Amino acid sequence: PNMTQGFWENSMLTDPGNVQKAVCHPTAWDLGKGDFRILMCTKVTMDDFLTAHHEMGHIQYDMAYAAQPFLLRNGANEGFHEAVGEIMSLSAATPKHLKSI
Amino acid sequence: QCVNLITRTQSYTNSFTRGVYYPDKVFRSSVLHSTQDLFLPFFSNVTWFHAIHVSRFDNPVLPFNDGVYFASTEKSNIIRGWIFGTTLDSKTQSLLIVNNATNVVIKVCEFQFCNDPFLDVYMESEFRVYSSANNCTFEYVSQPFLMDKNLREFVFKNIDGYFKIYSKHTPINLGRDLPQGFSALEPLVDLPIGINITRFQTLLALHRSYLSGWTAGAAAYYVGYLQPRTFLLKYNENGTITDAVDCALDPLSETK
Amino acid sequence: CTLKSFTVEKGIYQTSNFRVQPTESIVRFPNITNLCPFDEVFNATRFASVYAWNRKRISNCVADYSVLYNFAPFFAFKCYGVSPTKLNDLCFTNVYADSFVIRGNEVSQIAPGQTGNIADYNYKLPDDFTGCVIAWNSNKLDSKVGGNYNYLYRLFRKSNLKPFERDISTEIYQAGNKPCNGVAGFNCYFPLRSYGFRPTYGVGHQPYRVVVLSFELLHAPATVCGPKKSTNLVKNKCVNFNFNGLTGTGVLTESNKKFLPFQQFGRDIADTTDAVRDPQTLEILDITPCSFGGVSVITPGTNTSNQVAVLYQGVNCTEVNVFQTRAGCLIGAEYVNNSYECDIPIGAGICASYQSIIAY
Amino acid sequence: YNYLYRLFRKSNLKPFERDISTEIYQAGNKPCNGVAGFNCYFPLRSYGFR
Ligand SMILES: *[C@@H]1O[C@H](CO)[C@@H](O[C@@H]2O[C@H](CO)[C@@H](O)[C@H](O)[C@H]2NC(C)=O)[C@H](O)[C@H]1NC(C)=O
Ligand SMILES: *[C@@H]1O[C@H](CO)[C@@H](O)[C@H](O)[C@H]1NC(C)=O
Ligand SMILES: *[C@@H]1O[C@H](CO)[C@@H](O)[C@H](O)[C@H]1NC(C)=O
Ligand SMILES: *[C@@H]1O[C@H](CO)[C@@H](O)[C@H](O)[C@H]1NC(C)=O
Ligand SMILES: *[C@@H]1O[C@H](CO)[C@@H](O)[C@H](O)[C@H]1NC(C)=O
Ligand SMILES: *[C@@H]1O[C@H](CO)[C@@H](O)[C@H](O)[C@H]1NC(C)=O
Ligand SMILES: *[C@@H]1O[C@H](CO)[C@@H](O)[C@H](O)[C@H]1NC(C)=O
Ligand SMILES: *[C@@H]1O[C@H](CO)[C@@H](O)[C@H](O)[C@H]1NC(C)=O
Repeated sequence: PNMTQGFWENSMLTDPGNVQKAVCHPTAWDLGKGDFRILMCTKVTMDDFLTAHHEMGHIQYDMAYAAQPFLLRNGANEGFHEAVGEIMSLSAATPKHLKSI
Repeated sequence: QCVNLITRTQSYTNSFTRGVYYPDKVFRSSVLHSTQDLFLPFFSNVTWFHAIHVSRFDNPVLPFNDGVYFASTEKSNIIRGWIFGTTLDSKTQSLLIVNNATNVVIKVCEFQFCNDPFLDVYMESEFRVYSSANNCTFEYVSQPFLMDKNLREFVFKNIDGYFKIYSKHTPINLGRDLPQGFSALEPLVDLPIGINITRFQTLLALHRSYLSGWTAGAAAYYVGYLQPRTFLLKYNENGTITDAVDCALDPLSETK
Repeated sequence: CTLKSFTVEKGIYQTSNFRVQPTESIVRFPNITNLCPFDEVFNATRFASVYAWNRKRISNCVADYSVLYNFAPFFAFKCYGVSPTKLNDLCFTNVYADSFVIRGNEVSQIAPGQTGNIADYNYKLPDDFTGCVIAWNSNKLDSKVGGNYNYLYRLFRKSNLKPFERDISTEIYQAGNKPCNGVAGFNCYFPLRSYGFRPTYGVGHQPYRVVVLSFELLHAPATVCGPKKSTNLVKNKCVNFNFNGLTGTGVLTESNKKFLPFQQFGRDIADTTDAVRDPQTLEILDITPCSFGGVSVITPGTNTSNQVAVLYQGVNCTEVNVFQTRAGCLIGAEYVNNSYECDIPIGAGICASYQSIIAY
Repeated sequence: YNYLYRLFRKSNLKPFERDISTEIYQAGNKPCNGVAGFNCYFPLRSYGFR
């Protein structure tokens, strides 16, 4: 499934400016109650594109188990959560995908 | 706050040819139309009630039968409405008709009516009419039908779900209260009530004394009962019922 | 064809009936007033919690289902037992409007045969529910940045709710064996929990306002009937008239009859309608039925000639070699001022003969 | 769900007439233009036989 409207409304995908300071680390946030955000200071590079795919994979993983109870809203183990983003980082980096887009 | 204040005496008089109403809303001009409906019979026994409050329970609840003819020569402020129902308590639905100086409120709820209900003016309070009103299913507020020597006639019917009220105001020259001649009662309201009505009671207004809590008063009214009867009504050039014959009164009227 | 013969003897034969066909349909239904208060329920500034769901009875008005259709934000307009298309014509005795606010994920639970927290403990519909459910997003009215803590729901209850039942009790839910004694803690939880609505929630959790319309019929006459369209009035023509459920076909001419204010229709000596009052504008019209006539064919013998003349009995010549007689309109015969003996009788002193066909 | 019925149609059918046309119905004032959506529903619905 595609992204929610609140994801596009509430995520800050660009560095805000000098006046407002923010953490530049790429982080995917599952705030709860169907609210999913990405904190990313995007630069126009291939690396930020792959990192955006990784964090959107994190957000999709968080999005899929929303029907589960709150204390079970995590990966089955600690490897799965990063693995499902790293497979997107693998697939997006292929020459075929770059020729496609 | 139910208090017993009204005592009532009764006499018997003659209806003459009073009580005729328009049986439908169809214009008929210069014709003789025979209709079978609930009518007050000609020269029938009508009970004249005098209700007196002086400053025990002696104001019983009257039956409704198939409909009631009501008449009064009193002013518009003394008699202020009526109560209709079967048990007159919270277990069955009931209809309350209350008139005041500005409008009339007709309202069907589950009223827990008092044994001697009366509207008291002080503003007007209905706490002496009933003690509670729950599960209320109908309300209708409209222009009043007790306005201003003047004889006021009403016909109440409860037919197949609808409560029909017919009224007329006739200026009677000083004399006998029930006059001769004809004055047909125009249809006033048809209310989609759909309740069972077997008993009724008249509402009077009492004033506070401000000095035997209520001022002494008297009210005279005539009550007759409608019966399934066939009438022959005369419609004149302008559509008004100016005359009628009661088909079962005497052999001459039967021939007519 | 009428005489069932190929040879017709000289004379006048009544063969058909002329009629004036109805041209338009005029459905002057009762004037549309006192529309049902759907603005009070749908456009209320404050809705109710789902545990204390608001119920409003609707009676003695005209139920307008077009305002509902006009509103765009509706997420569900799902109807049960009656079609949405035939809402305006089929009519009922009482209409119950139940209003509450829930979360988006639970909107599927407002249906017959469904299970969940809302269906079992807050609002239950029967399996034979006849009515409609309407839901729409209410972020701009019910979401607060600090959190809207004024919407509550029942999470715990001993038994499931019956259809159309409410529970406003605040008793502590006793889930174990020990008595709660009115104080919360372990195995004793308060059943009413707050719907803390915030504008940044996901679509399954945004506040949705739900109105459930339940229609019921009883032995009483049904009085919540949807408004019937009242088309324009056309006079002086043969139009099918439907005035306040009284139907017919006839010309509606101006009337000199002064009706009394309580009268609606008018009748003849022989109890046939001759007048009516328009329910939109308080005017009196003389209903006169459209012209009809006995078509008679005047012909000599087929041995002599095949020329025919047509007499429309009782019909004026302007409503159908055209001559006007007291018998009716004669078409196909030429009036001659000469007088002869009667050959084919027409009526009122008029006779027809063949010499062409002449009338005299 | 193999058995379907025509819930919505513009007009009633004739005797011994079969309608198998899977075209959309316009249930409101707004035209649907052949695409499902708000107040635009498919005429043929399946029975939930259990
Ligand atoms: C006459 O009766 C009417 C009907 O109840 C009274 O009008 C109402 O007054 C109340 C005040 O408590 C208002 O809330 C309502 O809106 C009024 N209704 C209408 C239809 O106007 C009126 O006050 C009464 N007059 C007297 C002198 O008692
Ligand atoms: C997601 O896809 C659905 C249909 O697949 C569409 O209706 C919706 O608008 C899309 N959302 C966004 C944010 O593009
Ligand atoms: C009216 O009824 C009373 C008793 O109910 C009776 O005594 C009286 O004679 C009656 N009057 C007439 C005119 O019948
Ligand atoms: C009438 O009221 C009582 C309590 O006031 C209630 O228990 C009962 O169900 C009500 N009945 C109807 C028909 O509203
Ligand atoms: C109306 O009430 C009376 C008295 O309570 C009763 O005898 C009668 O059967 C009732 N009518 C109906 C239709 O229930
Ligand atoms: C009927 O109406 C006409 C015209 O308004 C009027 O002149 C006449 O007095 C009325 N009454 C009767 C009995 O004709
Ligand atoms: C609510 O308000 C809107 C405002 O445009 C209006 O169009 C509508 O008729 C109102 N009522 C309902 C039931 O939506
Ligand atoms: C009938 O409808 C018209 C429409 O303009 C309105 O003006 C009028 O008040 C309505 N009522 C009556 C009694 O004519």
